[PDB]
Amino acid sequence: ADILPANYVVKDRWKVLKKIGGGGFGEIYEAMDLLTRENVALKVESAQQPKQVLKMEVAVLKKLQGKDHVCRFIGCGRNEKFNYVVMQLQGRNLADLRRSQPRGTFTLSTTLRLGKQILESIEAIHSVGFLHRDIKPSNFAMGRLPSTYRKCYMLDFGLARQYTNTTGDVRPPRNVAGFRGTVRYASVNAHKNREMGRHDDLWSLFYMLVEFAVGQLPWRKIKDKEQVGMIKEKYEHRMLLKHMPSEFHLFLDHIASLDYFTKPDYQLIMSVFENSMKERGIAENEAFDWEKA
Ligand SMILES: CC(C)(O)C#Cc1ccc2[nH]c3c(c2c1)-c1nc(N)ncc1CCC3
Repeated sequence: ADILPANYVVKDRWKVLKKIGGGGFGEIYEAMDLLTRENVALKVESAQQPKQVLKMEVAVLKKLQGKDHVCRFIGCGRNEKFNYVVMQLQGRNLADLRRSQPRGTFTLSTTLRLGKQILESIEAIHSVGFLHRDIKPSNFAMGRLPSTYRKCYMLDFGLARQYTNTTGDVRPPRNVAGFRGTVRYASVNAHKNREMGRHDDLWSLFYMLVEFAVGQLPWRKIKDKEQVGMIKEKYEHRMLLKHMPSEFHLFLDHIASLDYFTKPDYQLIMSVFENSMKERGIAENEAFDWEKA
């Protein structure tokens, strides 16, 4: 029931090696580029699929070309059986890398430097008029080249939504919007089925970095969406920072001040990470936790 069988060739050029990801809305393959001779990521959507989402993912990926933390766009197309996009192949995701660490915790020096890169990628997608709406560790992957192995890449625009109109204006929010993303790193706004904003992507970043540094979130054992929302709604969030750098209280306070309409202060949040590093003498050139160094 896979859309492409192994050794299937797309457009006489990309040869399927194996499936590397799957879900309701399509599949991702590692393929060999019979022209450039590197391997690539080949993401496919069944032609017959009711909700056609790939066309928007490709539009977002093309808008982001030239930005750091973005896969290179190789090709796309359309035929009677499937839509596809070919993109740069990336490596290990941050969820797998976090689980591989002894206590499921990154050093502050890894956490803060990933934070800078993820924040850059969030501002980037926001700058072309889209919300990601499923910011989570498994959607960020480290590079797999000498030129990219300390670079973090933003994946999966499958749940993204344009928050501007044709003419650059902020769109009206729907009075109710069904939150369809991952429970653990969802904002209290998303839990309430409110229209998501730029601030909700930065809430997801906040929860990710607490989990990175501390090794857990208070609700991690609870999978039910409506229970997790009720736990978050009451949780004293300044408790989450007990063992985090104090400069995180600026980040929390800022994103708590934001609504759907307000452009976030990305530079305020960047300065939290940069001041946290400077305080501790963390350098940018440091080993990540998962490297031999
Ligand atoms: C078109 C766009 C940007 O929206 C997308 C997307 C995308 C969704 C789901 C995915 N699952 C995986 C990947 C992936 C990508 C993946 N992608 C890449 N390029 N390298 C490596 C991997 C790791 C293997 C698993």
